[PDB]
Amino acid sequence: NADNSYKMDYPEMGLCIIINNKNFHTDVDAANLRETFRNLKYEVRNKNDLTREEIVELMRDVSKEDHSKRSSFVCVLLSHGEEGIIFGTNGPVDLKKITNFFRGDRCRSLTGKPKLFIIQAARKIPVEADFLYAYSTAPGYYSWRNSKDGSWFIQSLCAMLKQYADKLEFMHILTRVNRKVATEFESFSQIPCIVSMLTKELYFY
Amino acid sequence: NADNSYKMDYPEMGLCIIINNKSGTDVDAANLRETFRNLKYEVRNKNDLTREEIVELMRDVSKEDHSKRSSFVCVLLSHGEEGIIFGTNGPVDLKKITNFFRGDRCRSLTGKPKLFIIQAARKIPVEADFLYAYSTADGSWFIQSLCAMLKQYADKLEFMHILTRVNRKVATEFESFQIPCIVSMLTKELYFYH
Repeated sequence: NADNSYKMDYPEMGLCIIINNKNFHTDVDAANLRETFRNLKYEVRNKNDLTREEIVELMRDVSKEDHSKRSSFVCVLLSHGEEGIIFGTNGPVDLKKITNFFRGDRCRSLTGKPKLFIIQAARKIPVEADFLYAYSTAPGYYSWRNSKDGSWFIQSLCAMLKQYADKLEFMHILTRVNRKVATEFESFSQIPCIVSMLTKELYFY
Repeated sequence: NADNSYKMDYPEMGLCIIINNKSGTDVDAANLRETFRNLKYEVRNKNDLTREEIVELMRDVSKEDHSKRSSFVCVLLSHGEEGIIFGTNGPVDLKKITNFFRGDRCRSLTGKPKLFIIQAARKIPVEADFLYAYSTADGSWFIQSLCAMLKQYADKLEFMHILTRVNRKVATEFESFQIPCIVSMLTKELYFYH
């Protein structure tokens, strides 16, 4: 039975990289994300208004670190754009380019460990083991620009994590977020999307 | 409480359309028939459909009455490159197929899980209550593992968990020597029992 769950009792839970290019034209998404993941014992680092190069450079430098004592890795991306799902301040960012830094062979320190990419975008996925993507294309129903504007996906994701991190498995949490966001948009009448290549269960306790 | 898992106690489990396009795929097909039949699905079997015929099939099915059915399953077995769904004469786009089963277009399947098992031997429609189990490659690893996992764990494990073990099993066989891709817009837990 222990074989079916990811080992999450390493000395550290892992890093949580939050990138906020939403404001680039205190943030309610970034603040809620930080507090949520800090309560999960993640080392949270916040970034703001990064160019495409700066993001790639950041993700590379992160992959060169020693995650030997870390349980997992989390990256949260907030940005706007037209083509693709992640964006720098200049333009679109190749997701294949980023995830390659963390492939099982490229980053031995994260091999067999879950790599979580949370993505909020506003107006090609890499299939590698132990990777998970939870992305949204619609942040809210009206405006998502300044630091006071909230992303429905992100805010509900934090809420579900606050309530169910010590009970539900991660996919079940994401499913409840799917339902939460779907119900929110339905009240005013675009659902999030879970892309999972995980090989085990993810429990945060 | 029960409101967080899909209602699966309708008179019928639902349709399970198995599409076999172009030996190893024959074993997979027979395996899928037995597996879904034991889960009390109504299994319909197609062979060597053109891309036009696949679209027509999904259109006809989406125009049926699914009021008494809990879910919908479609398994596609085909080969080729530059696509994930192949007719015997070209690639098919999911956007065409899945949009017949949109929650606002197929009202008898609204809020009910719509599963697509795609096996492609060698463009994501984001809609609520859809799930895509996608793989690229007797019988094949992905289908053999999927069926064996369903047979063993349908009474206990929820679909995502079952699929997760399939990923592990397939990835391990690669190690001993690519991994399936799960795309979920499900809003509830899927248990094949009730």
